[PDB]
Amino acid sequence: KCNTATCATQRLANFLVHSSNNFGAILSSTNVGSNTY
Repeated sequence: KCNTATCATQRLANFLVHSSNNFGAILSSTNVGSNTY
């Protein structure tokens, strides 16, 4: 794993590259057992 601006950004890029595993799967929060808390 990485957490630097040079790498986490790449991880970010992979989060939004297709997003097929994240795209309001995690971020929407309303869909994770309704937890926007």
